[PDB]
Amino acid sequence: SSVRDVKTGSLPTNFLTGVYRFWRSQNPAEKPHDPVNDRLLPAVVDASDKRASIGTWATTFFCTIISCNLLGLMPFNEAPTSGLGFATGLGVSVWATATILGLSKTGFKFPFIFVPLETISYTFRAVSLGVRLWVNMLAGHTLLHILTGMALALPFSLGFFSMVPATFGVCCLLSALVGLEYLVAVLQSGVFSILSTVYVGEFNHDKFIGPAAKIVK
Amino acid sequence: EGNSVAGIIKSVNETSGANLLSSLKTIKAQAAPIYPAAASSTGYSTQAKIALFGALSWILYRADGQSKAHEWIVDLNLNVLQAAWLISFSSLIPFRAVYFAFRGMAPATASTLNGLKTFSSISL
Amino acid sequence: EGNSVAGIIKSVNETSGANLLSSLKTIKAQAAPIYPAAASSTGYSTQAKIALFGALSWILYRADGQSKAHEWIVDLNLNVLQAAWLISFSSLIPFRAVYFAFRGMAPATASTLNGLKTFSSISL
Amino acid sequence: SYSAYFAKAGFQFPAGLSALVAGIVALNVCTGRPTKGTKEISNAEYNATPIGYLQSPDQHPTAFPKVPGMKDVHGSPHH
Amino acid sequence: SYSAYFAKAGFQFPAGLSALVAGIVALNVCTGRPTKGTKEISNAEYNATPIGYLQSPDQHPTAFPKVPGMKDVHGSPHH
Amino acid sequence: SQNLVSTFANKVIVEENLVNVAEIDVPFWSYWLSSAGFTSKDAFVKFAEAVKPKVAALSTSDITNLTVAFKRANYYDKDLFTGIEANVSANFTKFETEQLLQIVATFDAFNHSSVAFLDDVADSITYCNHYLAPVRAGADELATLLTYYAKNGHERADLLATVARGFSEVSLGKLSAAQRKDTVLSALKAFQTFGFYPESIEAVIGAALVSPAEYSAEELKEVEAVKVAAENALGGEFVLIQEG
Amino acid sequence: MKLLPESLQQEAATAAVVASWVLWHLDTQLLPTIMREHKLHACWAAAAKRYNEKLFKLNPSY
Amino acid sequence: RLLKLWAKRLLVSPELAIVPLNEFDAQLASKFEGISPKYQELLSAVAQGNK
Amino acid sequence: AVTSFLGKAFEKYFYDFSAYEQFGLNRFLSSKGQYVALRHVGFVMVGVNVLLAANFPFNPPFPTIGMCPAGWEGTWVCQADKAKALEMYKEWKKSN
Amino acid sequence: AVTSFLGKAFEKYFYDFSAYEQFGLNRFLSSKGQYVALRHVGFVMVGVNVLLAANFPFNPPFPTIGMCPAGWEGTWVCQADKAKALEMYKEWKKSN
Ligand SMILES: CCCCCCCCCCCCCCCCCC(=O)O[C@@H](COC(=O)CCCCCCCCCCCCCCC)COP(=O)(O)OCCN
Ligand SMILES: CCCCCCCCCCCCCCCCCC(=O)O[C@@H](COC(=O)CCCCCCCCCCCCCCC)COP(=O)(O)OCCN
Ligand SMILES: CCCCCCCCCCCCCCCCCC(=O)O[C@@H](COC(=O)CCCCCCCCCCCCCCC)COP(=O)(O)OCCN
Ligand SMILES: CCCCCCCCCCCCCCCCCC(=O)O[C@@H](COC(=O)CCCCCCCCCCCCCCC)COP(=O)(O)OCCN
Ligand SMILES: CCCCCCCCCCCCCCCCCC(=O)O[C@@H](COC(=O)CCCCCCCCCCCCCCC)COP(=O)(O)OCCN
Ligand SMILES: CCCCCCCCCCCCCCCCCC(=O)O[C@@H](COC(=O)CCCCCCCCCCCCCCC)COP(=O)(O)OCCN
Ligand SMILES: CCCCCCCCCCCCCCCCCC(=O)O[C@@H](COC(=O)CCCCCCCCCCCCCCC)COP(=O)(O)OCCN
Ligand SMILES: CCCCCCCCCCCCCCCCCC(=O)O[C@@H](COC(=O)CCCCCCCCCCCCCCC)COP(=O)(O)OCCN
Ligand SMILES: CCCCCCCCCCCCCCCCCC(=O)O[C@@H](COC(=O)CCCCCCCCCCCCCCC)COP(=O)(O)OCCN
Ligand SMILES: CCCCCCCCCCCCO[C@@H]1O[C@H](CO)[C@@H](O[C@H]2O[C@H](CO)[C@@H](O)[C@H](O)[C@H]2O)[C@H](O)[C@H]1O
Ligand SMILES: CCCCCCCCCCCCO[C@@H]1O[C@H](CO)[C@@H](O[C@H]2O[C@H](CO)[C@@H](O)[C@H](O)[C@H]2O)[C@H](O)[C@H]1O
Ligand SMILES: CCCCCCCCCCCCO[C@@H]1O[C@H](CO)[C@@H](O[C@H]2O[C@H](CO)[C@@H](O)[C@H](O)[C@H]2O)[C@H](O)[C@H]1O
Ligand SMILES: CCCCCCCCCCCCO[C@@H]1O[C@H](CO)[C@@H](O[C@H]2O[C@H](CO)[C@@H](O)[C@H](O)[C@H]2O)[C@H](O)[C@H]1O
Ligand SMILES: CCCCCCCCCCCCO[C@@H]1O[C@H](CO)[C@@H](O[C@H]2O[C@H](CO)[C@@H](O)[C@H](O)[C@H]2O)[C@H](O)[C@H]1O
Ligand SMILES: [Zn+2]
Ligand SMILES: [Zn+2]
Repeated sequence: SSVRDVKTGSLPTNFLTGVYRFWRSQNPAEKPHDPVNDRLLPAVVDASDKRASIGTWATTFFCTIISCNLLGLMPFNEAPTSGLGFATGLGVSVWATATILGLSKTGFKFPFIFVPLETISYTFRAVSLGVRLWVNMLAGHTLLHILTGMALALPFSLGFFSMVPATFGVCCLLSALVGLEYLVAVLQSGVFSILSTVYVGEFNHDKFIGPAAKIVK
Repeated sequence: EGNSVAGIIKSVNETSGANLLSSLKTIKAQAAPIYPAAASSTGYSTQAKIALFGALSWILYRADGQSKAHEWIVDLNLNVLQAAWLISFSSLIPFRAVYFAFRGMAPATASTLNGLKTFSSISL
Repeated sequence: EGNSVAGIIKSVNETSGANLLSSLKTIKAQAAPIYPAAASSTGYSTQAKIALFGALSWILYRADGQSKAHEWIVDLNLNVLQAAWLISFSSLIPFRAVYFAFRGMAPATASTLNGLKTFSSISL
Repeated sequence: SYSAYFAKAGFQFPAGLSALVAGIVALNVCTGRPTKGTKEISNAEYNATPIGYLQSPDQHPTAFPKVPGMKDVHGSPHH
Repeated sequence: SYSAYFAKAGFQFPAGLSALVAGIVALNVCTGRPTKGTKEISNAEYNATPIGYLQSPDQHPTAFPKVPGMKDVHGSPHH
Repeated sequence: SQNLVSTFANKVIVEENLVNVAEIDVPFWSYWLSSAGFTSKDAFVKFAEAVKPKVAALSTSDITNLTVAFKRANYYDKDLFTGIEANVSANFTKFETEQLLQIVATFDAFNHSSVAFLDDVADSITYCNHYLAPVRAGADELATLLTYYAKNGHERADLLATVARGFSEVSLGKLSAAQRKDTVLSALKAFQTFGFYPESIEAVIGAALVSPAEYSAEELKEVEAVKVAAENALGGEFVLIQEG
Repeated sequence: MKLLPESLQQEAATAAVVASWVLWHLDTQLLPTIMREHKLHACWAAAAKRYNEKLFKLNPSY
Repeated sequence: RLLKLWAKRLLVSPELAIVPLNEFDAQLASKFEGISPKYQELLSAVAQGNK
Repeated sequence: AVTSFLGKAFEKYFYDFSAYEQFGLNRFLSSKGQYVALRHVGFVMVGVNVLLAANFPFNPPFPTIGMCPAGWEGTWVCQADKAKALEMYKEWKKSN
Repeated sequence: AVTSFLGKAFEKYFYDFSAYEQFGLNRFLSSKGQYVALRHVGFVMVGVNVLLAANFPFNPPFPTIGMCPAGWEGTWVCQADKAKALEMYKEWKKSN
């Protein structure tokens, strides 16, 4: 019942402010025809009510994936998004969030031979959004597992501290691969939430309920 | 707790004309905002003890599971490859520059607070 | 925090002979021991919430296990026989007499505190 | 009186009760043996077996049985 | 400054982290299925079986195996 | 056992012992009983005397729950609503526009107003609350607050600018066609009483002129009386927008 | 290697529980703190021309 | 009473001493944005404190 | 609020609301100490009959002393061996 | 005390104790940024060789590229199939 006290200007507050304002920047509100004043203020609030919380959803999905991706780079830890049901379960959840938002506009009714082909391109976003997250967390860690085994075969066979320069060159390529997996962990959390703003933002359109009556001049 | 400006007005009005100027540092300190002093040092919080023992229990649980794995020696050397980058990030990252870069991410800390000016609230 | 008798001695000595008798109730209250006032009511503690939810989780776990037992209807009616005595103990037990019987079990509460007498510590 | 001071502190557990429930739970989870009606099997057997065949009827008794001995699952019919 | 006020409060968890670890543990313990390498058996089979025959070798891998695939227990020799 | 339950039913579960449990928290219990349809004058007399020593220490949620409860029960206790209006006047910064619109509608149901209450409610909506809180209000609640200030003659032009923000095509469109008529006709009388014709009166007049078949001949006369009065105040001509 | 889990529904409900906790913790604990700190700065910066003008007209000090 | 008046203002806002009393009227204008910038940024920076 | 009312409510029930005085059991009963002995066995007898009425068509795991509940006397409810009673219940369940 | 010393101790190690200056690596190395690149791969190479030296007589689960560690070349350490290597290790273990 007693909430904690927060220091203003704390680094996690400033980081989460710039992160939230970035995903809110992805689906900006449309500028109305009329100037915004007390006449147009309820139409601006109502247009904000009909807009989905894609700014909140994308920084939910950014923070929950960049925390899960960087667990794969912590020692004694693996990434939750390297599992198939976790990473694709987030991607089908975004696709179902965009579909439910799109279906709630029309009638909750599902919309000659052209539209079965456009449906396959739409329902492939359910697969490809989560699979691109899953394969990137899997194939980078699988390649790290193979090359660590081949790097281990040199000091096992050729002495522990006997000969350095061959096991130095493979430990440099192994160390650059973990640094590449650091870059993929941040980029795939960004690509996921960029695409979630794109997919949900397709159905984030309602008509502006402007003034039906006006006293001109 | 009453507000400090009304305490300034009450203490300045109640003072004598003789000892007004000497007692101004006393009225200044009575209206100074409280800044709590540095309390006694305590080593670990209860939740800090749960967090460190819970992370130690998690590390020992994951190291025991990695050691029983099929590619067990590859798993323990992947912890060496992963912990080496945590050491290199302590060396490479400009932690003062990253602090001020994050400070410029929020508009509340990217600029100074522009509000009430002195001439608008002068009381004569 | 200084002790209150030295504050009594300091406040009585500093007062005038004219306003000594009027200010004696003020010096009495400044040396009165602090008795903290009744604070705002809060419904449940955090540990009280764990205790009641933990007892409810334990009751539901044991009632689910009793119902899946072989003699399942005998187990649930043994809870009726056991809870009936908890009701009868609220009716029969003289809770004021048991409180004073337990109070006479400890010698610290069975007698009044016999210590310092008045004539030995009179200060003239 | 000090009565309002003692009403300030709420319910509190006994002082080392977390170490008591840690020792009692660790005696029930670190048994070093399979858990009361189960048997450890190979990974080849676990992956090939459906969930309904992996369960046994004795480990799923009926919550309020109309006949003594009703089980919730029927298990593997292969004997 | 307010620096000594913020050093008074120690480490604190995030505000609803107990509900997060409650939901994650309840997804791992309330699976509705036997636990990863075990199979539910009858009460008649569990009571008659020794502990060494009740265990399986695959569920006990060696902590630091000198050969890949060493198991800690040998299980039941009866096939 | 056919009569042992019926003997227990006539003496224990009675409405009088429903009240005797309800004496502990009157703003909670009177609100939820009257929400369930228990609007009985004999019990709400006992509610009013049980809560009267507690009104001055009630929170804003408890005052709003107690005020809505005595509106649904239609019981007016003037000594109770004096302490209720003394709680709102003492804590007007803590009250919300969503709460005060329900308190004013109770104070408008039976005619009960103070000049200090009208000032502290108007100061709370205009200055102590968010300026877009009338947008979330609903036009039927804002028109009741406008009528409550027009009937008492209390001219607060800062309040009238805040309440007129809530009237729009959004908030009047959410009303029933019969309920939009009573909202439009009561807001246009309150705007003509003070002589205040804001820019958002185009939505109130335009809600009547886009569907004039609901309105009578004398009602369209007093609508276009306000329409020409707002045309002089805002300095223009009234025109209906068609989309396209 | 590990491709399919022991339960696909358990891994999806784990992702649903973690993402709904982050959605709860953002809307309830982080964004009320962020917006208290952001909009104190933002309302002061957006009012300071009109706030100082309104305060200039009010005080009779000049 | 004049000293007690200026003691209240300089206890709350001690940066008023950086403007002389005879030059105060020469800063004013009809609008607040037209007030002379000779003392604006110096008043705002002394008000922030000695640090 | 939710806890402060519930304390005030149960305090009124534990002390102030007594069904021994409101029902006037001084005419029928001698003592209050013998009322709580009858309220004890009365609580047991209700909880026995409520637990049986909450699910009456069940085969008893307790040994009935050669007696049958209602007009069943040959159904699965009255069967001695529980392996036969489980097969007889499955035929009764699909019809009902 | 136990925590306040450990904070003061690691602060001295993280900042004040630098082995780049005490060993004089400015003669051998160009930059401090290239020292921490060599200290990175130097940490990996030590942790590889320490994890192998912590238990050297083991049959590798990683595929050795047709190579043998020491003078074994026919023992259980060099065996390709792990079912044969487990039987060969049990004969080696009872002797040693
Ligand atoms: C109130 C409590 C505060 C506690 C104090 C803690 C202080 C230490 C800070 C904690 C470290 C957190 C690590 C986060 C790293 C993020 C890096 C970053 O912000 O990028 C740059 C953002 O700065 C920029 O303007 C952009 C420059 C391009 C850099 C590209 C940034 C992408 C990096 C993503 C991380 C990828 C690896 C992930 C590692 C975990 C910073 O560079 P800069 O400050 O030198 O440049 C500013 C101009 N002087
Ligand atoms: C003996 C004669 C017969 C007497 C009557 C029969 C006895 C049984 C009657 C049952 C009543 C038992 C006590 C009633 C407790 C609930 C009512 C209550 O008073 O709630 C208080 C607290 O009640 C409880 O929480 C006690 C519950 C105890 C049950 C213990 C179950 C343990 C389950 C959790 C274990 C987890 C351990 C974690 C370790 C860190 C509220 O606490 P507060 O914060 O407001 O401050 C008041 C403190 N004085
Ligand atoms: C082998 C694997 C097992 C895995 C199973 C899970 C077990 C995980 C083990 C870690 C769980 C947490 C351990 C708890 C012990 C440390 C906490 C503690 O020190 O106790 C209290 C901290 O305060 C103390 O009292 C410190 C005193 C030490 C606690 C107990 C001392 C040992 C008692 C055992 C008996 C010793 C005698 C016999 C020894 C052979 C807090 O307890 P509380 O929450 O109930 O009280 C707070 C209520 N306001
Ligand atoms: C001369 C003075 C000596 C001082 C020592 C005092 C010892 C007694 C004090 C009370 C502590 C008792 C806890 C020790 C339990 C030991 C049980 C054991 O060794 O066997 C375990 C061995 O099982 C295992 O291999 C798994 C590891 C179990 C570790 C047990 C952890 C629980 C420790 C309890 C916490 C004590 C402190 C809590 C508060 C008192 C489990 O027993 P089991 O029959 O179920 O299985 C046998 C193998 N099939
Ligand atoms: C990003 C660039 C690279 C930077 C360097 C590499 C990053 C990794 C380095 C590892 C250091 C991580 C932080 C060090 C924490 C330990 C040192 C420390 O400062 O201890 C403080 C606390 O440290 C911790 O406890 C944090 C540990 C976090 C680990 C979380 C594991 C969770 C396990 C328990 C979960 C149980 C959940 C229960 C929910 C109620 C002491 O706390 P205090 O009470 O004295 O007050 C100070 C608060 N400002
Ligand atoms: C089905 C059987 C499962 C059995 C498995 C075990 C699970 C047992 C369940 C009970 C365990 C305890 C439940 C914890 C929830 C209640 C505690 C709580 O309310 O949270 C905090 C109390 O304070 C609050 O924050 C209250 C706010 C509510 C907490 C979370 C709200 C729900 C979040 C879930 C996401 C909701 C959105 C999606 C919903 C579909 C305390 O958390 P903390 O210790 O980490 O923080 C203290 C650090 N100083
Ligand atoms: C239109 C709006 C609807 C709102 C509802 C939101 C739902 C999603 C929000 C996220 C919560 C997800 C938790 C629900 C998990 C449901 C899983 C399930 O139904 O199946 C379980 C059914 O398993 C059981 O029968 C045992 C009972 C399990 C209960 C699950 C308790 C965990 C609930 C998580 C706590 C959520 C709150 C924590 C913080 C977010 C277990 O799955 P299984 O595949 O392993 O086994 C299937 C049967 N073989
Ligand atoms: C006849 C019609 C019925 C009308 C319905 C309403 C009347 C109430 C009926 C029974 C309601 C029972 C609710 C009792 C639990 C809630 C009371 C409570 O816990 O509040 C306080 C009172 O606590 C107690 O009531 C404890 C009393 C327990 C003593 C044992 C009494 C007899 C128990 C009999 C055994 C029953 C066993 C099970 C039988 C089926 C403590 O919390 P607090 O915050 O208000 O206190 C301030 C400190 N923070
Ligand atoms: C060369 C010879 C060596 C001599 C041996 C002594 C020198 C020390 C060597 C290393 C000791 C490491 C101990 C560090 C943990 C204890 C420090 C600590 O936690 O104390 C404070 C300092 O906390 C920290 O040190 C956190 C710093 C973490 C930042 C990350 C640094 C680099 C990490 C590299 C990644 C390593 C990953 C694993 C690699 C194997 C916080 O607690 P406090 O109570 O004193 O603070 C008051 C608030 N209550
Ligand atoms: C794969 C593509 C996606 C990659 C991952 C995406 C990561 C998302 C987090 C990065 C967001 C940081 O974005 C941050 O937005 C904030 C909004 O407050 C901007 O914030 C700032 O902008 C400007 C200029 O810097 C300042 O004048 C202003 O005062 C301040 O608001 C920062 O300039 C920008 O750095
Ligand atoms: C040093 C230079 C720094 C440059 C910094 C700015 C670039 C930052 C890169 C981060 C990613 C940019 O993020 C970019 O956002 C825009 C809108 O803003 C998105 O644009 C999208 O907007 C909406 C969303 O449905 C659609 O109508 C549109 O068709 C689509 O393009 C892009 O898909 C995304 O790529
Ligand atoms: C969890 C691991 C880390 C993952 C983090 C990924 C998100 C990283 C977000 C930070 C990146 C954006 O980097 C952002 O660059 C912009 C310019 O574009 C800076 O914006 C500003 O910085 C300062 C303001 O003090 C000035 O130099 C200037 O006005 C402007 O450049 C932000 O201060 C910086 O934060
Ligand atoms: C956990 C469930 C309960 C199990 C409890 C079992 C232990 C019970 C201990 C209490 C029994 C002993 O009962 C004890 O009787 C002695 C006399 O013999 C009383 O001793 C005294 O009581 C009072 C003192 O105030 C006087 O009447 C007198 O001086 C003396 O009789 C104790 O006050 C009472 O507590
Ligand atoms: C099967 C046999 C065992 C049955 C179970 C045993 C239960 C054990 C708990 C009962 C103990 C109570 O024992 C209690 O001892 C205390 C010691 O402080 C005595 O305490 C008191 O004694 C006397 C007389 O009453 C007082 O004058 C004295 O001031 C006080 O100390 C109590 O008189 C007795 O009631
Ligand atoms: Zn791995
Ligand atoms: Zn029993």
